Amino acid sequence: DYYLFLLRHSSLYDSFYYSNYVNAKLSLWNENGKKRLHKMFARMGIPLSTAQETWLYMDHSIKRELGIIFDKNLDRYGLQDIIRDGFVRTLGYRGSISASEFVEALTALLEVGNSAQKLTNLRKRWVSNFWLSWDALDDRKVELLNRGIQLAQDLQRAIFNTGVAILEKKLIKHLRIYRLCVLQDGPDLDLYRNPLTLLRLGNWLIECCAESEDKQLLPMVLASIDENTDTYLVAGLTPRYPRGLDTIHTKKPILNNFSMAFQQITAETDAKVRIDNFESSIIEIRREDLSPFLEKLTLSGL
Amino acid sequence: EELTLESLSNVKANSYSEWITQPNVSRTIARELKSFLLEYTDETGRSVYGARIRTLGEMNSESLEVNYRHLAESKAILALFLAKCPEEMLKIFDLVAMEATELHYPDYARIHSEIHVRISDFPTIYSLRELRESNLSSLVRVTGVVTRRTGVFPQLKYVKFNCLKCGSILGPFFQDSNEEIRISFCTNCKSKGPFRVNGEKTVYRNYQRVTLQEAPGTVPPGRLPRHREVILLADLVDVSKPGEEVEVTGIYKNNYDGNLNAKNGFPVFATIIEANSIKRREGNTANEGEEGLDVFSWTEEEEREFRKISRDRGIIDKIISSMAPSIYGHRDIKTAVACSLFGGVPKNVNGKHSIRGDINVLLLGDPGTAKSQILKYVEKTAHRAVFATGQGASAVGLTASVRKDPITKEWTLEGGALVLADKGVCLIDEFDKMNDQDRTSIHEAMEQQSISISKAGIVTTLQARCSIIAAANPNGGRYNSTLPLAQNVSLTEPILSRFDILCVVRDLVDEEADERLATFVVDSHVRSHPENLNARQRRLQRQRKKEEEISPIPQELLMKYIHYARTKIYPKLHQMDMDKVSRVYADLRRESISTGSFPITVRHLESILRIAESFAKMRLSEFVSSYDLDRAIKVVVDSFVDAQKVSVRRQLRRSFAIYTLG
Amino acid sequence: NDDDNTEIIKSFKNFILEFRLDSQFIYRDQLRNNILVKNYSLTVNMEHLIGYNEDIYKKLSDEPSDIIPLFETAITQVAKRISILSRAQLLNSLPTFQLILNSNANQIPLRDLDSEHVSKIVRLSGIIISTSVLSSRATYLSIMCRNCRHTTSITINNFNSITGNTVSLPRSCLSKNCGPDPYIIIHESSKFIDQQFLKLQEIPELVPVGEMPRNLTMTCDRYLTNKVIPGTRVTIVGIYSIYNSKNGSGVAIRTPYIKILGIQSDVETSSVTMFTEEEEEEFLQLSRNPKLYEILTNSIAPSIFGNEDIKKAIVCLLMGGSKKILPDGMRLRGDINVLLLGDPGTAKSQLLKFVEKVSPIAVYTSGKGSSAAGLTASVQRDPMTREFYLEGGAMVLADGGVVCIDEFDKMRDEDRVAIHEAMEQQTISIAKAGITTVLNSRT
DNA sequence: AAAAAAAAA
Ligand SMILES: Nc1ncnc2c1ncn2[C@@H]1O[C@H](COP(=O)(O)OP(=O)(O)OP(=O)(O)O)[C@@H](O)[C@H]1O
Ligand SMILES: Nc1ncnc2c1ncn2[C@@H]1O[C@H](COP(=O)(O)OP(=O)(O)OP(=O)(O)O)[C@@H](O)[C@H]1O
Ligand SMILES: [Mg+2]
Ligand SMILES: [Zn+2]
Ligand SMILES: [Zn+2]
Repeated sequence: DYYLFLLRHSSLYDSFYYSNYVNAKLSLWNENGKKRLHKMFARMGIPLSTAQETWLYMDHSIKRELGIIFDKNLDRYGLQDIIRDGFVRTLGYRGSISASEFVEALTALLEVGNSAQKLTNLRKRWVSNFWLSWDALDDRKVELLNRGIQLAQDLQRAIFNTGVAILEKKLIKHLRIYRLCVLQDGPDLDLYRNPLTLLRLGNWLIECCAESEDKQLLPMVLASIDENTDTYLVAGLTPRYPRGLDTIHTKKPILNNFSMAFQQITAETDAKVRIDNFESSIIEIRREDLSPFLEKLTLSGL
Repeated sequence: EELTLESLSNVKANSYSEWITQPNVSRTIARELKSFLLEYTDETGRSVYGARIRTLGEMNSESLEVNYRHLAESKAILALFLAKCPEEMLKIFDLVAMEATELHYPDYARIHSEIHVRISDFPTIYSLRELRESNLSSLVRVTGVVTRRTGVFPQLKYVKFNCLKCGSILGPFFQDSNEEIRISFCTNCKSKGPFRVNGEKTVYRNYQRVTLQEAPGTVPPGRLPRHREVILLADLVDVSKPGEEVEVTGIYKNNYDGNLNAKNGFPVFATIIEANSIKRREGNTANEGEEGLDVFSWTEEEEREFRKISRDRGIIDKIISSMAPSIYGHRDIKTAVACSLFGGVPKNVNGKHSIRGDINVLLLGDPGTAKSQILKYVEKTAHRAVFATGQGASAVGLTASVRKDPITKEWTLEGGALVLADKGVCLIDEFDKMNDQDRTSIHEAMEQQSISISKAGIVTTLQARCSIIAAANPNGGRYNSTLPLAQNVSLTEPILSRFDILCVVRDLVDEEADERLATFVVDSHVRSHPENLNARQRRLQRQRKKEEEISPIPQELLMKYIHYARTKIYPKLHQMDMDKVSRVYADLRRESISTGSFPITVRHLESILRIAESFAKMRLSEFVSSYDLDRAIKVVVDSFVDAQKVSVRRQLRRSFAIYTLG
Repeated sequence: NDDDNTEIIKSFKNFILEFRLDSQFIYRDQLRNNILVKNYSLTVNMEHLIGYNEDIYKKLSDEPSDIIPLFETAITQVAKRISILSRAQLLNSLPTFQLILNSNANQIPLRDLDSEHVSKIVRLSGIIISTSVLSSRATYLSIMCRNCRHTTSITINNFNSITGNTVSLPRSCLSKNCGPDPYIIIHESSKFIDQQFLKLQEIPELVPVGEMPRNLTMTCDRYLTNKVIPGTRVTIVGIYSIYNSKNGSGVAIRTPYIKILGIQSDVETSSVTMFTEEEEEEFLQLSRNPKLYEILTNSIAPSIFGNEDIKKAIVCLLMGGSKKILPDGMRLRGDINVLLLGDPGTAKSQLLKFVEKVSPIAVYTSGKGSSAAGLTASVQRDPMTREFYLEGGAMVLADGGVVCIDEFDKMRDEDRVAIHEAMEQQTISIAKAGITTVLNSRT
């Protein structure tokens, strides 16, 4: 199997387009990335109109020869790390599924499904979504998995649409210690109230930043807005090494000091925060209180 | 075998056709052709055909364009062979092109098995009247007007037969799109008998034939046009459209016919033209800036230059100043025309709401103000341009019309003027003198962007994405500054409201403005005088020197820039001042009819937004900044202010100075 | 030759008899329910066929016209197996079963069809503009001779895969000294099915730049006929094949056409009640809502701001009145008319297109580009036989629905008087070229 | 032979 987004349920073109690793390696957010992708397809020999078809109806000959085509074409452009070995589950005549696709569907179904009062309502909706995802586990239900797959596709589209705008507007401010980015305004901001959706967006941004020529490993701070509450949901993210690296420079994973910094600043200043999430690196802060807090985080020992 | 180019100078056979196909010379031709399209360098020192091959691979198209003058300047003997005997040369050229394409893209044959090569522009040009017997079986270049198009049908390419008298399967045979395959003795058995096609193992092409007339601008006055038949093979289908003047490079051929001999009493032969390349020549008659089938297409380096020049400061000012470099003053008109021809983004909300994304411009003013010259320049500029005028256009002429086909004898639909203006501009002159019945038929065109016909049992709706630019003159021939706009023109509110930008040009008396204008006019007149390495490039650099003194950027580069900006970049509108624009709209709702006569509606709000989107498009940027909104609001408020009575213009000018503060 | 056909038929029979998910053999019960209601047809979902085995799908995609009759005879074999008792050994009035396919492949626009789609399965969408009158097709012909004078029977299928496909008459007799083809057709004791022709037009929003819409011809038979009415958006699954025209420019030309295998329609030909029980319950539940009026009023053009009484009038118009009849025969109108007469810029035209989209049957036309003869009834003549016949316009096309007319004032005075009777009595009368017909149009 | 659309008088 390959590091591809729903390969067996979407077209091969959409899979290559929305795959995060290929996005990072080929800079698909501008037009040169699309030109290089069309170069990829032309050199492999798959017709564009053929590659824009569903995997079920896509041609049997190239389905059989896909492995050899990849092995012979992907060496030039540095994508040879996409090939891996995965687990495939088949039960009856319903079809075949893979672990990566299953976990993507589960995560999407967790994300989307169905002051203090509205916070409680949001947490209750999250609990209900958890129950729905739990119920979807059994093999007797597949309308609760097709919906998850389509929701995963929609959420990945939305994340890509927001990330390209962030990258082109260059909102990533580079400080001396850590990078900072704040989503002040935009479309569909109401989706990012979910911590897992925010983490997905941050993971894509981290991959995009790591797949660059910069030689600085700095933590990234991401914030959002929910106008009904007038609060900033801030998440701290650790840097990541490129997936194509040896194990010698992997003595220990990068540690996360954001929770410690947050708790120290909260214990020394009277900020109107609410640190209650199980993930200690995700906090809720006030719009008026963010900026001084940030300054403190800048001036404190990390 | 002495496979040398100098050995091709002298012929040994009786003619070219039988000599080209000789095995010894064919391989020499192939190797020389390969060396040509693999080694030819451009003025910059790069293999242009390599970039052509890469672009062909990216677009997975079927045609590779080879410039004729490139082949003529180097290895001219091959050019002569191709010009005199095209059939025996194009096949070798196709084979070598396929090999060259496979060189860059191995296993490319899976996408397509064969490639068709195209000739850009032959040196000699003929008309339909100047056709003789000497120029047969050779390339011809004919301009004309497409009148009747047959359609799309498939044809056999590799024909095989199964003869059941002996169980003999004939090998694959060709077809020349105008002759039936006829075999006499049927292979080894050497006899004639029953046979069938057995078309389960065959390959198909598609063809389209069309009737070509003479251009009305080329025919001598008061005479009749000459008709010919044009045959289009694969990849040429539906490229040409009815009513669109075209220029076709093709091969002249003749064949036998029965009733032509029957009615004439002499062995006369019918003639048809097998097309090889098509170039559109509708509107834009200026055909000297650059060469190629399509002048609105760009290479990769031209795209890189576009991106490089799209990031400098004040590029909008340079673009505005580079439009009509021989017309003095009228900065507002230039800005309005640029914003109109760059256009906006059509909006679709949930598939159930539609918002128009094009800008209309109305020009009104005194005579001798170069409105017609600006309209002509716009026609020369846009990719699609249609020119109408005064009483010379009818209501059903601009709109699609209903006609009965004389052959099949039933009602059909004929494309109107506006349909040709789809994705383009429709230019109207003398807008005031056009009759009201011929004026009230474009409301859907300006607003709904759709044309609906319910005539003679035919119910269909036609799309029309056209931007209308109009010019007119006020009542009495001059503009009365001390009168409202309602008493200046005879138009009504429904037609006036649909124009996003309305400009008024006043001819006044000034001592130094007249002197400056006269100096500019005299300098222009003395500049365009016909009397002031290769001579062609010397003339081209003379043209560049002439043009650089009034144009900040070359015109053809601007042409491709316009095309690229209209093609790819789509602005996005997120961070705009809700309160500022809302209060500006509220203020324009104030005054207006409550104090004067100019009508203002919600359409002007969308007009401001479209102008802001256009200004974003100017910079090749995907997102609207604040400066674009400021410029759009400044333009709109200026256009609104300068159309009031001189009594209150100063008061409104000082009143509305708080929103366009800058 | 025959062994491969038997192997393929056996494979399809094994598929239909064996396909079960969980605890139900769906296709066998489908056959039972179809036979019990005299609907000798079966529907195959393509994904199930792909999942069961890939070789059969490959063979079907390679040569559809040859393969399909084998499947459609395996179906009738299985039906006779699982419906009729042998009784240790009759009517047997079961014809060849019709096969209907469904799929979820990528759509192909009409203008993108080229020489590479010959004899392939394709899926596309369009708009229906005209329906031909039904015709008869023979399936089992009784053939009689003249000189030797014996009896014979000919079995013919509807799939051709080629232009000819036709065995007209055998050469020589069946074994004295008869003619080349001394046969006739016994019309009695023969079996016939029904065929219909349709014209499809490209969807307006996918028309390329500066071009006109293109038409195409489709052919359907048996249960697929009489399903679609003019003016209905449809999705078609069929085969793109070519047929010669010896009667009819160029050399070796062949006019392409589409053979219909499956039709999907949004209206589903509902307009007697055919809705599902769950849908009926949902409709009753919605009608039980205490504030359905405000919910529907908000639903009319949500992107239009401010208008309320206009939206209420639109809802009342779309719902429609109640038709009545009287003992003496007088009719009473049952529709409501709304006229919008206001200043420019008040979004008058944006409501018309939304009302057209919502209504199941609606047409949108302008008062400028229209004519009195082009709306009610157009009298045409056939170029071949030279006979007068009546062709409907736009008002008759929207019978039983609504008609959207904008720019009502620009309409010619001569044209605007024809609608007077067409709305005051909902019946139009034509007296042209000796034709005296009273035509119905309710809208 | 008879109905229906278009431009000029
Ligand atoms: N700066 C200028 N402003 C106006 N006219 C100019 C200017 N420079 C040159 N001209 C000349 O003035 C003439 C204006 O053209 P033209 O007479 O068509 O104007 P117009 O008022 O638009 O005409 P009409 O409305 O009668 O068609 C042209 O011959 C043009 O060469
Ligand atoms: N109440 C409204 N809410 C939102 N948009 C509106 C409203 N009224 C007008 N508009 C906007 O006005 C624009 C033009 O509207 P439209 O063309 O439908 O008006 P109209 O009344 O039919 O005009 P006309 O009488 O000139 O044909 C559209 O873009 C539409 O969105
Ligand atoms: Mg309107
Ligand atoms: Zn023989
Ligand atoms: Zn006999």
